[PDB]
Amino acid sequence: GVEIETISPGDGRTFPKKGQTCVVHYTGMLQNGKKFDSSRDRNKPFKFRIGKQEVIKGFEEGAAQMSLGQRAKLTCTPDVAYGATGHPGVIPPNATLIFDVELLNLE
Amino acid sequence: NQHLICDNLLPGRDLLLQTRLVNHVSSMRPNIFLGVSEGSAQYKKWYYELMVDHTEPFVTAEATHLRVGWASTEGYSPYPGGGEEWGGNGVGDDLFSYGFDGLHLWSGCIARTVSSPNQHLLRTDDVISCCLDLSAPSISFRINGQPVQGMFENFNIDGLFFPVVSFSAGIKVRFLLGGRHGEFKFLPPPGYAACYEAVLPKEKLKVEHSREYKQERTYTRDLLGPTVSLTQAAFTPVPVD
Amino acid sequence: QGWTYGIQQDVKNRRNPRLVPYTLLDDRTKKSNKDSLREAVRTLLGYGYHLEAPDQDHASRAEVCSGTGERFRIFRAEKTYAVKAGRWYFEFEAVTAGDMRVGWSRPGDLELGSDDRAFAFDGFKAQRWHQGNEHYGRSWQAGDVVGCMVDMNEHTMMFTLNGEILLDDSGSELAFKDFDVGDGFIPVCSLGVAQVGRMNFGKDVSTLKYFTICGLQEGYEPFAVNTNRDITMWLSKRLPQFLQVPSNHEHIEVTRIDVTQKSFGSQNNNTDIMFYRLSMPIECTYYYSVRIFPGQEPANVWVGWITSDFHQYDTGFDLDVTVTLGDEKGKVHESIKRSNPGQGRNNSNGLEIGCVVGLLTFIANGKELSTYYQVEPSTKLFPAVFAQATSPNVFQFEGLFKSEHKNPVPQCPPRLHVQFL
Repeated sequence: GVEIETISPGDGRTFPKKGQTCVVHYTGMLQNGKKFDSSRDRNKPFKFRIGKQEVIKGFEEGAAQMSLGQRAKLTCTPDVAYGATGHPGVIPPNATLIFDVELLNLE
Repeated sequence: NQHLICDNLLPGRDLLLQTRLVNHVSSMRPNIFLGVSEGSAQYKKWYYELMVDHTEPFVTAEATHLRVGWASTEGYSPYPGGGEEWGGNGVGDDLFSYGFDGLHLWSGCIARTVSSPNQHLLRTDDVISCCLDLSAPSISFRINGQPVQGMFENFNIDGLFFPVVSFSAGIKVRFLLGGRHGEFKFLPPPGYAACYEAVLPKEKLKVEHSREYKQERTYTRDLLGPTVSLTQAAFTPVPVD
Repeated sequence: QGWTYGIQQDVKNRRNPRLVPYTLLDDRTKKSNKDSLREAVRTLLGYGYHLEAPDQDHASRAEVCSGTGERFRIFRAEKTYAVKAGRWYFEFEAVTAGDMRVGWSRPGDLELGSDDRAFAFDGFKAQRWHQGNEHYGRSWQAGDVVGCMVDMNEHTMMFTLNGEILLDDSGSELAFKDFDVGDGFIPVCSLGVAQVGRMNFGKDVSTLKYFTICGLQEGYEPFAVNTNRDITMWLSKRLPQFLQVPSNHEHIEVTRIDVTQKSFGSQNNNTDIMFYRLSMPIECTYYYSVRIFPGQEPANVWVGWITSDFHQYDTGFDLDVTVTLGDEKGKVHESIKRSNPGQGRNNSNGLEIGCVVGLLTFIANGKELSTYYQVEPSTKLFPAVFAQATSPNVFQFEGLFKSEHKNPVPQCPPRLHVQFL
């Protein structure tokens, strides 16, 4: 599952509720240190409410397993990620994903 | 046919090339060389601490660099660019190496969890003490004097290595070696030495930037000559017998 | 003993600087004893002690002197910045003197004047350097513009040393002359170790020390008078890497033919260490050889399944990473991945077989040499075995092993494709 790992946690208890834009500023990663995604290079913090199934539930479950201002190393898996299908052209089949997640605000 | 063969040509992805721009970093060391030749060994146990002030991305990417875990220069060299392991011209680059940056050791982009409670990066006002272990390599360090267990075996110390510290831009740190300049908040533990015994004469020790080829010259392009180290002969001091 | 040098415990304190010998110290630790020593040996001269020193031409014994060729950094400028026409002039100062040579190279470890791709000369010896030795000009020292220049049209390579036009034994201006322009000449600055230089291409006429004397009125241009940019320079490098298909070795060739087969080998005495790195990672129990002739140790080989990172090509053989998990105790754990073949081998017995699935057995000639490591997180390898021989047919190079390099399945016969080199 989402084997969350903290980096620089803040209050540690401001967990996200339903209909709360997790203002995530992550830097998506793969195994081997091969980058596949980034929000810091964009300067566009990722935003998603809970439950609506925009992102893979790695982000949803990790965010739910996460507080405000919590820099964390998320670890998604192929079951929750694109899996044996893979986002084509970028992601191959059967991939384990990593995210330098850092939730900031909830609106 | 264009859209068909577009969406046929894209999903191969062994054709699809990859590029990854990386920050330019810089290694550093004090003027002390190890030079610990067995037979007339002066010390086998050193100790120094690295105090810090700022490690944040001020106008930059958060992918910074600040490491201290000693690398194998029999496998590493101080060049400003190169290496198939995503670059990062600093400490812990070569596979025959590690590097301590608060939570982990990255032996050639192979994550190795170092055992310590409250794993956190080299954040503001977090000291990083150094310790030496050679004969059975379990090279201790400590971050604010807490047990950084799970130390590294089979780091190639066949002979010696070098004292190192790496730092990206947006960094503000201080050595702690001795005298006024080492205000040892955590002293050398039993069987260690505050690493200023080899304050050799003729010069006050200082940084070296890991034998740089050319600093930011301004007058004219100074072709600074080839120097390997303090001695062109070898890496060793002279106990006369 | 460990007089204050017991590294672990230090039962007693007051370690001194004297532990490092009187080389580290000076005579200040020695004024007390050396005067009595000198009194003693003074009266030993009062005995009649006759003892001349050994390291003196009279008692001719000094035979420990020789040079040191290493890291001869050949500073250059860019091939894009090369010149083919018009007069050109760049100053080269000198901080030191020694095995340091400057002039104009050509696009072509072998230093200036070793071959037909440069023109230079030395201050250490005052002699031209183009494919041999030839006296010219005069030596120099620290604080000396060499004042390198060329006229590319009628081939007048001159060197204006602080305005002092340097001349050959005949007393003529031109050092080098009647040289084909070809593919242009670039400024160049050889420096052996402990030899320093500082060059001013054309970045500022004020920084050009002695240019109005001999560069301005002679029509001789700075090398970067028009460059509104930081001109580039670079060096012959230290680590060896892979860029080039040589095909111009002392004698080594490359071909392919069917089990696969190639053609190889030199006859020059290959005492030194060679290199190899295959270009194409080919892919269509998994017995595929990498043969080389000098087998049953004409010279002892050192087969090792080994990754990219080296820094040497030398006889320092058998000088090559282990996870160790703590649990807030220091006692290690999880030590299964570690050190992330023998020196026996080949072509009297025949081969160096690759095998694949994870599962590798890289031994010579199918005899169990106790292959230890099956560590493979990821390794894009090409077969780079380097060793010596007595030079008999010095080298060679031969689903199958062409199965763990690309996406298709293991399959034995590799098919015809246009790149295989």
